[PDB]
Amino acid sequence: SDIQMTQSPSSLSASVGDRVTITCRASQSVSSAVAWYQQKPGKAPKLLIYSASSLYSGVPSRFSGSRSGTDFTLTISSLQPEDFATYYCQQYKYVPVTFGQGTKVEIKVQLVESGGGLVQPGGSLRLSCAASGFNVYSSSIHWVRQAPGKGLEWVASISSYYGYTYYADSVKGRFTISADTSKNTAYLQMNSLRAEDTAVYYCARSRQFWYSGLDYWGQGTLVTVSS
Amino acid sequence: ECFMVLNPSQQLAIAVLSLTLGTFTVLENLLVLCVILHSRSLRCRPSYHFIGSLAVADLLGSVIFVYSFIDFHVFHRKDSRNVFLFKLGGVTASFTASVGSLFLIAIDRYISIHRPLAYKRIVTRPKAVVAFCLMWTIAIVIAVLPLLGWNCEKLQSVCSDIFPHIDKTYLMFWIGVVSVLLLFIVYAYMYILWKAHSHAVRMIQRGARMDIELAKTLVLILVVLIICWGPLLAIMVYDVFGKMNKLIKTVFAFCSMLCLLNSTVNPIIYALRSKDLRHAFRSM
Amino acid sequence: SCTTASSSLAK
Amino acid sequence: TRVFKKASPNGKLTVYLGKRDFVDHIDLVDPVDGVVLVDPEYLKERRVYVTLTCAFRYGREDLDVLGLTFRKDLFVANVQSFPPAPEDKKPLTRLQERLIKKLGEHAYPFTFEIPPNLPCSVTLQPGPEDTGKACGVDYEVKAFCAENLEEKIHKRNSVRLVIRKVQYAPERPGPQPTAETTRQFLMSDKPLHLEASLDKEIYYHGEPISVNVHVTNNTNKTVKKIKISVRQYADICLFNTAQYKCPVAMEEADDTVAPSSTFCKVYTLTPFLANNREKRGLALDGKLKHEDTNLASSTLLREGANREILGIIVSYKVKVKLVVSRGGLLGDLASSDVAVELPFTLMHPKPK
Ligand SMILES: CC(C)(CCCCCCN=C=S)c1cc(O)c2c(c1)OC(C)(C)[C@@H]1CC[C@@H](CO)C[C@@H]21
Repeated sequence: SDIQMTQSPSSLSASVGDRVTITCRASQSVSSAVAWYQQKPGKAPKLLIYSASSLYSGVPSRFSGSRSGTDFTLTISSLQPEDFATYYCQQYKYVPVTFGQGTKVEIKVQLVESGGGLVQPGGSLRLSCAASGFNVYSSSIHWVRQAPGKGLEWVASISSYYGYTYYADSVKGRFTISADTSKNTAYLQMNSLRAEDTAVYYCARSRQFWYSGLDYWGQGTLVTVSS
Repeated sequence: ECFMVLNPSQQLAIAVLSLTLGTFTVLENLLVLCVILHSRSLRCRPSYHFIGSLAVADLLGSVIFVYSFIDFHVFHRKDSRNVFLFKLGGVTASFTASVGSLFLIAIDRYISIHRPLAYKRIVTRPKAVVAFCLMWTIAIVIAVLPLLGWNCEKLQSVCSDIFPHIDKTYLMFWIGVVSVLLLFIVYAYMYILWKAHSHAVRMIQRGARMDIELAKTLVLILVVLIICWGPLLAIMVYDVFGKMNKLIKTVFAFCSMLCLLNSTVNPIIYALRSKDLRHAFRSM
Repeated sequence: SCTTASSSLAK
Repeated sequence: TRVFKKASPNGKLTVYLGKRDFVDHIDLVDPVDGVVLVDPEYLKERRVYVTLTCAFRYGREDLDVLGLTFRKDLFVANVQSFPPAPEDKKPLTRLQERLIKKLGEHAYPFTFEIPPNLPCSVTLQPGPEDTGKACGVDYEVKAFCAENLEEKIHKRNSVRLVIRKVQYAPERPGPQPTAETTRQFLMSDKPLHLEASLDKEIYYHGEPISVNVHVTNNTNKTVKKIKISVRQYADICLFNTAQYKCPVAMEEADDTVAPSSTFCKVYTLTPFLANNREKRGLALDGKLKHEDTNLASSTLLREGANREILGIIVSYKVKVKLVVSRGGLLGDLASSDVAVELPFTLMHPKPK
């Protein structure tokens, strides 16, 4: 089925330098295959915690996370001006990948992407992100929504090594994803865009062998539809 | 100017052996064929398809051989040109087709033991059907052309004392076609056994048991191979020598039923060792 | 038959 | 930190293991450590047995079992668990002790020490028509109720778990693999020299393979076509030893080398299992269930006795093949080729 994952609180205000925690719950057992992500406003998100415990290399040790059954919590030791952001958490033990609504906290080797603009109902569009420094057979490439004011939603996944491509439920057959291994690029073709699917689209990279979250994150491009 | 065959009870006695052996082999092949046709589960993999082709080839000529025995070997009553020439052509075609089907099975299992992964890719239903059909067409033509072609009577040539109206040229052609395939089969088995023993030494060397198990059937099947084709071919090749002994004729008549002994033993040694066939016969 | 599961462990 | 579990449908017999993946270095292999939990009130005299079984099953054996071959079994080790009969050997394990204290009483441990000479797990690529219970070399930890005349009752309620042994990278890059050859055709006095190399020695799965090819052709003969490929050949030894020659990466280069000329460049071929879906008999990494896994990681051996290891050994070697063009009876009908082969080892890195 589909795993619905609810994050609490919706938002929280905490002073600078103090303890803070954010919790989340999973409808069905996910077994330590959850990841915690950080999202500065406007900028693209980055990975914080993978495998429900470990800290991605480069993150400050001031972050930590733990699990209990299905209730998964994240702990920040202190709040600095580099901290206030929106924090997200997502499960990947079974496809489809479902994120949470998230929490907004306030104090009180790269990739390129292009192909966005305005669409008309029944129209088509070409999103394309090119990979630099990471291979197309050694990494899986995923495409994810971000509708304005709400959390991310998984869109598509391509895995060249295995030959399989996966699509989100609401978008069966609507679009197609394909990777050019010669140019090491990923193309994703919207066809017949609806009026609901209005979001900024981000493509990310994961290790094709021993999946460990969406480490290198694409900048992404904004797209909108008007009649 | 012919050659007489006549004995009140002696021809009965010499018949007895061939009659019993032929009845046994026709019964055995019928039992194998009815089991084969009873279940379609045998249709999966082409090996037993070719085994069934061999079985029907053996079954078809057994009756012809025994009928020829009881007809020629009483007074030689049959006298028309066709009733004897084309009938002997038919029985010879049966034996040649049987030994060719043995060669097909042998090469199949040889290449399976040599290219186990490539055996499945090489051996497909259309390719196997084509090869099978062209083998039997070779059998049909090699049977028919001597009858419609060369003869010491049809053309100027030398007649045979062993067989009536066939020139020696195909007495050499048939012996060659069977001998080349026989040598290839024996060589394939020898290579299989040599590989088995040459790895049996390596199990002890590096640090036997399977070689004896495989030999337990390999030695016996080679024993059948030689002990049947070797004697008949060896006796036949004395025709080129100007010996011409009628006592040797009687001995050749003795070994004529060794051919049907071959047709009897081959299905047993090719059916008993099959685990699939044995449990199929236990059940059905 | 059944199926593989998992359980906790205090550190 | 969480621990696996596999319970019997009866529910008495449950087995706990710390990790399902065990790595085997050259010096020693990580022990197979676990515990078993029951309710001995249910069985007054039946015993608990836990075994590690290694099996070289199928691998196209069943095609020849009906007359020629048979399905064998590799190292198998047993341990009793219900009674502490020895009571003297108890090295114990930190994980074992912690987990026992977690569960409490009636949790009885077991420890297995794999002999190093055993091979790594590998599964032959299953053909779609076969769609059976897989094949290759597998390891399995399986537990029975025992100490009875009849084995029928507990066979259904016995438990079994799949565990597969894998090897990781030795993180130590060796000498650059280079193959140099000089060919004289005995028809001309001018030879052709082919020198090929790889960029590095040990590759990671999914990383592109880069080959440096240099050809110097001193004779008038040219090359029609450049043939570049690696095969995944596995020595199924102590057997028929039919080392199979099956390619996994293909590269066609129609470039031609003029007489008395040089050709110097780099090709990039990547091996991947998506294209080889239609293939059969290909070796691939350990399989837990029908869930799929990547290509077989190369198995490395210790350069001591180097005895013919039981089971499957997979080694990777990439060929460069120059084919010359001879025009007989007007055009074409060339039947010559000169190839050299470069060995390499492909395996995952050690996770941190
Ligand atoms: C096939 C073989 C082995 C040799 C012939 C092939 C040589 C080339 C000429 N090609 C032809 S056709 C052969 C051997 C035989 O012993 C006999 C044969 C045929 O035919 C019958 C069955 C009609 C005989 C009946 C009377 C028997 C006397 O006891 C002899 C019987």
